[PDB]
Amino acid sequence: ATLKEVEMRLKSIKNIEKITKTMKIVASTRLSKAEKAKISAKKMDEAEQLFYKNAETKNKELIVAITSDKGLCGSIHSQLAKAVRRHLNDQPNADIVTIGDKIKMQLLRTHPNNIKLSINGIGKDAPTFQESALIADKLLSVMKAGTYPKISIFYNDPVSSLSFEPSEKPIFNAKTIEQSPSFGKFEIDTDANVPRDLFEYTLANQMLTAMAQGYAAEISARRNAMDNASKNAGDMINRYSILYNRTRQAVITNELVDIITGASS
Amino acid sequence: ISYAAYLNVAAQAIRSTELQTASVLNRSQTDAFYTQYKNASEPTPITK
Amino acid sequence: PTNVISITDGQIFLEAELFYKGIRPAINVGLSVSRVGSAAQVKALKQVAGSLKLFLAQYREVAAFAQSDLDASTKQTLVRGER
Amino acid sequence: GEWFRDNGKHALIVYDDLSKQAVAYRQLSLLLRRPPGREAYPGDVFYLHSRLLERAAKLSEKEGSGSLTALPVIETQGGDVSAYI
Amino acid sequence: AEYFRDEEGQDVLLFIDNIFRFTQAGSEVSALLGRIPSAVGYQPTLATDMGLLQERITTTKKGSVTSVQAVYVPADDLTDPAPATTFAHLDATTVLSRGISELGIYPAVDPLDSKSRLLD
Repeated sequence: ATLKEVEMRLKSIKNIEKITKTMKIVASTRLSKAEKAKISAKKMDEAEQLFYKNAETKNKELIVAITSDKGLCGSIHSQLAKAVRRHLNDQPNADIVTIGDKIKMQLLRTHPNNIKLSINGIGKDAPTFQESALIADKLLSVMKAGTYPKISIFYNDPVSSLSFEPSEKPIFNAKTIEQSPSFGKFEIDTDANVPRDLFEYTLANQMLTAMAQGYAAEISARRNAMDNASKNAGDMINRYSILYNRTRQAVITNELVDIITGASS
Repeated sequence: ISYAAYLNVAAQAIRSTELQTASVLNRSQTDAFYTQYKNASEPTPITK
Repeated sequence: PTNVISITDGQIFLEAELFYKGIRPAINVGLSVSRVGSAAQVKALKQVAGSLKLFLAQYREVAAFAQSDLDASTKQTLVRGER
Repeated sequence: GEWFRDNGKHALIVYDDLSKQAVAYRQLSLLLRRPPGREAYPGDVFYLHSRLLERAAKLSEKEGSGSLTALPVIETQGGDVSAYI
Repeated sequence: AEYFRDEEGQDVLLFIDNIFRFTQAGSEVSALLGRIPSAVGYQPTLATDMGLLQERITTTKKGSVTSVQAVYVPADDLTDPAPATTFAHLDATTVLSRGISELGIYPAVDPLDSKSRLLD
């Protein structure tokens, strides 16, 4: 009727609220572990960066990007897609390697020449060295990473506890390491190819950090998003509650009139 | 075998003694599929 | 309510949400119309008040979708609207 | 329609809208002052629609295989599939 | 209108605003007249009465009269039997809805609830 169709729809809205509540709590739980990982990762990164800074290493072109497989984690997926698009204008010929289904789908739409290597299955777990290493190893073999005159990784830096801003950084090429402004009394090995080895080592060490920063931003976004969902759902509960209440009153009155009409005759 | 792959195998070996926590074991587990693409076209996805 | 609305010339709807949230008089400007002309209010208060009804139904629009990425155009309007 | 049916010439009758018959019967009944039924429609409104609709049916080969086919075309009252008519 | 349409034989126009008021007015007199009212309280002569008027307004072979009739939907529920019975007799309708009015678009014509035989 009005009453039953209203009533079932309100029940649906209620169930939606319950799910959005549940997810929001679970997301918070997941987030605490995520943050813990990211802290450790970031600490490690600073040590590697210490060399690059002090060395003042100063760098087609590769673009690498990070998002999870998982969707509905707010606008992480599409803000990063937008910043990939921005730097895809800049260099038309760059080969984009997409680590994550979500960035794969969005990027594939904007230019379908980009995708050369892509991953799938990374997003559902915390960053782990094992993952980074394997991706790195494949990055060298499959894409022949050393060829590019620029490597750049794009990720979502989890800027503040309620924000994420898409960010990029350049992984220095092996050529870059060689010719580095201060490659002063850095190095002593002329035998071991410290540039060609350090390149490989920082390919992964940098990538792991990027993945870690990303994972934290992703889970943080999902928490934020599911929180806003709960609020939006609440508003819908209240609005349909008023509709329900009115509809209920109306049915009682309308039915009552029919009985009256009969008695009156 | 990349430099970081070289280190990777060594790390995997190091998680072998048996007194080690679950999180260590979890860090050795992985699950991924490198899906190659070209042009559009997609050469088949295969586990790392 | 509707039967009365139909008879009267214009409505000056007051909104519970605004009333509660400390705007007194709580004159919602979304649902207040005056079907009776703007040749009601004196010319001074027509000139100065020019387009302010429109502007505050632009503040209404701006803050409707404010709850994503606010550009300076929206922000300027929002700042004006809020004041 | 029955002239077709009896004669053994297959035919089809569209009764559009059957809903307007119900409105019509409502007026008729209610100013005869027969007791008003549920939702004000006549008390034997079901009987009105039933007697009309049941008069189209495929006949046997005994009776020359006639067949009036019927299509009532009821208007929904705005979505309510549980309204009396 | 008929005098112009028929006898004077020129194209006419007719505006009736608000022809719900015709329906409504009948419902007011109805109770007093002595007829047990039909559902939602409207006159039990609702269908015929709407009919007699709204079929007098028609483009005869004598002349063509484009007519525009405005229906005040009571309570704003179009499913109510009195606005509902109006819908049948109109060649084009452009239902204007309170929701679209709230969104600010004036004219407030609902864009998904208009139809005309000419739309074809």
